[PDB]
Amino acid sequence: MLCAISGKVPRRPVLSPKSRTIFEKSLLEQYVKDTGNDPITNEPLSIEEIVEISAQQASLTESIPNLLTSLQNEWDAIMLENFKLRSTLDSLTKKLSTVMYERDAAKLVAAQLLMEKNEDSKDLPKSSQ
Amino acid sequence: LDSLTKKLSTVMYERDAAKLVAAQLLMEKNEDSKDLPKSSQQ
Amino acid sequence: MDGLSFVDIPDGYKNEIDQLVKKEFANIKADNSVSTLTNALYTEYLKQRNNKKRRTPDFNDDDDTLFLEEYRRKYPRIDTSRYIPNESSEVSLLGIVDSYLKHQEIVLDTLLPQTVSNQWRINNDYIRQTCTIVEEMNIQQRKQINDLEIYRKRL
Amino acid sequence: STLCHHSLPALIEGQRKYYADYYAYRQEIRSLEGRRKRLQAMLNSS
Repeated sequence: MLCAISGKVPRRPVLSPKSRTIFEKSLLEQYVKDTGNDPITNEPLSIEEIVEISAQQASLTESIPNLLTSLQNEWDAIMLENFKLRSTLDSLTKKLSTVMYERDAAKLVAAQLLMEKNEDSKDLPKSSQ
Repeated sequence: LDSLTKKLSTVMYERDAAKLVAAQLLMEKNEDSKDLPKSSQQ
Repeated sequence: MDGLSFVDIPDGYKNEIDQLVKKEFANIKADNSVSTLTNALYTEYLKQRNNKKRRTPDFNDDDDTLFLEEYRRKYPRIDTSRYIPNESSEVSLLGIVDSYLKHQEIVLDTLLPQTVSNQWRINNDYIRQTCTIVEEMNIQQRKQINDLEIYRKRL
Repeated sequence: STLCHHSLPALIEGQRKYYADYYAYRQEIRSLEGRRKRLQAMLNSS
């Protein structure tokens, strides 16, 4: 029901036979020419390998706006989302570094405490003697 | 984005999981001290 | 690595362990021109201005408003033709798309359940493991305490 | 994917947890196993 590249609702969906995943024709045809392989599974795939498989949108009652207001909003919404998405990717990598550092910090505590505990237990076993 | 979120999620979970190792370990280490100290005293 | 979640732990212990982890952290410390204007538009927070002309205009203008007037006619005829083919079908075209949206919605919530079931199923397997070993650790500690006093009472 | 991962890393940690305590128990048994003998040898002198 959606495309597995853009996040569309395809008008001419086509399925690849190497990995069962429906893409919109234009977007899958572009990928194969860029690099001839399936985008998801990274398996060998060509344009002839694809297999082609109706949607209604009710054009608004107030449908000038298509040139001015609607088209403007579309390139606003594309612009401010990807910019905000670039902001999200940058923080995930920073928050990655804080995760791995704190993880390795904990590893050293455990390693330090593994020597501490068993030797404290060992000393109790020796005390009896 | 999502592939990094998997690393983030698996880490944070495993971090606080590994954090509970310390809480346990610290209290047992502590128990070994008073035990031996009170025994070695007498 | 091992820390039993189901079997075991206060907020103070999280605050305690956080400080010990904190102290060990104290120690260690592809597009064309399109992308340039898009990133600049988002960064600056300003959308490029469109043609605010067709809406206002003015009568007895000049050769310039003669064009602007003739624009309003053709688009209003296109408008009135663009409203005719909508009203002909009317609400049938709208409700046919409304039905599609219900098929699209239910599919998502089926996956919400499939994930829900397998997520609870993994946790379900963990639970048994936690209770298996937690007993074995209990067995070990009891035996530990027995020796501890046994060795004393011999001496 | 969390609970999937948590399963795989935990399941290995348990054997290591137990095996440590298992060997920890074995040593404790030895001290128990000898301390008796010294007591047993009190009756020999008598």
